[PDB]
Amino acid sequence: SGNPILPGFHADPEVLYSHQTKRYYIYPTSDGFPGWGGSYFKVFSSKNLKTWKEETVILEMGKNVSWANGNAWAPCIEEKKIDGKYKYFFYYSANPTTNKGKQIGVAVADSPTGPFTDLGKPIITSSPTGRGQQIDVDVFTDPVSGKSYLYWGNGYMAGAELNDDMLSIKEETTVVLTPKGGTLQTYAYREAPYVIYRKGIYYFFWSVDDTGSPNYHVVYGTAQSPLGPIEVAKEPIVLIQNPKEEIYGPAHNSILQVPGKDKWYIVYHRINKNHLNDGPGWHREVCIDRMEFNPDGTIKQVIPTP
Repeated sequence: SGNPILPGFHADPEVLYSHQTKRYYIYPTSDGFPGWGGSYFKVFSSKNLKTWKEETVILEMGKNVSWANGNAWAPCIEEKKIDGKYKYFFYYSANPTTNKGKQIGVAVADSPTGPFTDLGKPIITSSPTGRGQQIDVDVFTDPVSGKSYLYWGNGYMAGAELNDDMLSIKEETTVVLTPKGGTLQTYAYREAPYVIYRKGIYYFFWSVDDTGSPNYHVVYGTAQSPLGPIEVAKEPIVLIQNPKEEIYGPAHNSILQVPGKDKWYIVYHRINKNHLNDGPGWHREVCIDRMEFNPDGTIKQVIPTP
């Protein structure tokens, strides 16, 4: 049967392998709500990446987040081992009670299933371009330096180095990374940045077009540094729709590397085939597919499975 791997309506998935519990975890947006009204985050766990189990709700706006009142979207997570104990840094965006536009916050836990404790305030509350939105946060640790970075943005892509405690960015390090040019048919930047490292190369994934469109797709670029500049790949489409297999708008991806192996998976959402003209933008489902690297370092276009 394969895809979707998560039941019901879920989107914008983040994927993690926990060296603490030796299990895989997916942290999506709770979808199925009009105007992306989901106000809480779920966690789904797996031992094998085939069978997925829903765990407890980790964060609810208002209840667990004093500054936010809803629109809990598109989280990311980082697992670090510090002084022999595993720590989790969960970043997300939400609507503040001030209604001053979406903001990015951070919650911490000692387990990938929580309990998670929010900082008490957002950590990113303005655009480095003056435009776009402060959403679609991603977190990455540079394996070369050990430095951690946040990436984010709708309309723009930005990156900044995180402070040692992971609770704030170093404002002076902020770089506007937005890939220039492109079209809705190629790599025009919309949102959902995702960053990985493999064999000396930094890979930058992002989504093109709108989530309610069947043309919602993943593209990539590379750099020799976690803060770019991003060189868009000659052939940049990683994942695009396959209407002949009823796969529509497959994007807003995350990337899983199999622990201690050069085996990679792309985790994304797609528009549920029964909702193409019935709220496509908020009836999405989480999928997984293998992602292979060519000998030269380029990414082989993912064959999405129905």
